[PDB]
Amino acid sequence: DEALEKDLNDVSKEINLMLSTYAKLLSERAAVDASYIDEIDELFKEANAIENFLIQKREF
Amino acid sequence: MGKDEALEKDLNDVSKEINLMLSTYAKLLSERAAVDASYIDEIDELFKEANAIENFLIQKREFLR
Amino acid sequence: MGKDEALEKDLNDVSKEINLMLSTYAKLLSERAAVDASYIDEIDELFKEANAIENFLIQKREFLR
Amino acid sequence: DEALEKDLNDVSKEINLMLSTYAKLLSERAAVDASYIDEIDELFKEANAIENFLIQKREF
Repeated sequence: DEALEKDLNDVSKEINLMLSTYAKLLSERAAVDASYIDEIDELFKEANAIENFLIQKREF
Repeated sequence: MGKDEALEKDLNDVSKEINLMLSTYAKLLSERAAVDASYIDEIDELFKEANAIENFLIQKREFLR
Repeated sequence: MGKDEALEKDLNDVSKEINLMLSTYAKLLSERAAVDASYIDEIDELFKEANAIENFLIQKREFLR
Repeated sequence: DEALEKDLNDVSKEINLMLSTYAKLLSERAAVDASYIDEIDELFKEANAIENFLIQKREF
């Protein structure tokens, strides 16, 4: 029984490790997503500003 | 209208669709993060609940013997 | 019933809830991947559409001059 | 005009790079998620097997 209770406790320690590691991983992914969203938004605005300026020149 | 006017209007419609998809996906990601945090916390809580009951029983049986 | 019987039944209910949350989150992740692939492909397609129209106009104006 | 058209093209090349890098990043995240789901499922089954066995002994 002692051996199986230790085995049960060792598995629970492995589970606790996995859960907190994945929780931290999800925390890091959200920060990277936000950074990608900002960079693409900035690039899309740079391209759109050049496009709108050039379109205005051709029309006028 | 001319071919250039039509294509420039198509370009404006494409840029409007891109802007909409970007904000929609950005909002979608924010909803997932709130759901992810909720699921990870509840599952961790359940795992600790089960582990606490086990530790209680193991300790109680130890007093018994 | 005794305190041990009640706690063992609570343990079984906790394990059933854990199994349900795990499969629910696993299924949820699969739905997100299909949506992610769909959004990334459409946005990339829109960006190439706008870039193709730009390249066409740039080439057409080049013939004009 | 030539300078602005180059600037517009350079931004579009930066956008294309960002989109494909993020698409690959999402592809890698799904593979890691699947691996975490398998490991936790295995650990949860190991712990549940030990628990069910011990509960059966105490009852019987």
